Amino acid sequence: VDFPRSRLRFKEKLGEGQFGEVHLCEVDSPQDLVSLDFPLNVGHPLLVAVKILRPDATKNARNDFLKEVKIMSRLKDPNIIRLLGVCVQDDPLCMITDYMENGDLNQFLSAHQLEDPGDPTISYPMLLHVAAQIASGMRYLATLNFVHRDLATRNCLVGENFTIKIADFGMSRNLYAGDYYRVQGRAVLPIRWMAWECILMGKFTTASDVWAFGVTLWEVLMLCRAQPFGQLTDEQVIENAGEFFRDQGRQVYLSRPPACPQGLYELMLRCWSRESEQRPPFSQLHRFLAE
Ligand SMILES: O=C(Cc1cccc(C#Cc2cccnc2)c1)Nc1cccc(C(F)(F)F)c1
Repeated sequence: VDFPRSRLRFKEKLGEGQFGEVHLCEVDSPQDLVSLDFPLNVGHPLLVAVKILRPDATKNARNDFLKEVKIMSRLKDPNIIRLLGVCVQDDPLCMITDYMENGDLNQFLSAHQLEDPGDPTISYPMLLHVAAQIASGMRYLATLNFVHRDLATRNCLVGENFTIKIADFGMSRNLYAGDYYRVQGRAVLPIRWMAWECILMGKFTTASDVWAFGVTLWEVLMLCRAQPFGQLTDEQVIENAGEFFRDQGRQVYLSRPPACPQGLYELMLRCWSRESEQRPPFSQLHRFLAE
């Protein structure tokens, strides 16, 4: 049974995508809608984000939208985006999720400086808290044997009090076009976040998600101040994968961020182990970061 679409009132656009755009909507007097799937605290109207399939969508776009509903219906964790409701029995097709009022994590961290017109700062423990939450969400996806394939701060959302949820906004956003390697007729690839075996073999696993987490953790500790391997070309990043394969000590790594102690950097390096099996599981990464 659908969420009652009439209870949504459009406020503004937040973003757009390959098979739907995301609108900020208001829900008046939401108390009668509360359920195991639809939580509420309560500025008395509830704000939600709604991804909507517009009227001129291609058949291919509609199919991808309906499959995204199915994929997201799997997701049941405090640090993963969740479907509060859907409207799919008639058009327009809608996915309803929590409004994450501080937007994507990359833009959020880019707007802060590490604790030494106001001046937004973030503390080192809070950075660790951000990182721990990402690891907790990934720990959950690992239990589902669900491979994310595009973990990065651009795909994470920030709510109140530095709460984090992992999401997936796809690979077509102009804002982050430089984070993907495009060859005509091939899958688009986030190569600067990809494990060497992914670059060479095009297959993604939980272990390559762990590598991408290492790069995401590096982003967080950089406060997103620069692109991974930013002074290298896409081609050099791809060649670096070859050097991991050959294992003659000529592969290169992301450097230690200014805000990152050597002990935490050693954890990053463990995420970038040549051998998939030597990379720490997310349960271990989460324990380290939280404790
Ligand atoms: O995350 C999405 C896309 C999507 C769908 C519906 C709503 C929103 C939003 C939003 C928003 C934006 C700003 C502020 N507040 C909220 C985003 N898909 C998806 C597909 C497969 C796997 C995953 C997973 F595993 F990463 F969680 C996620």
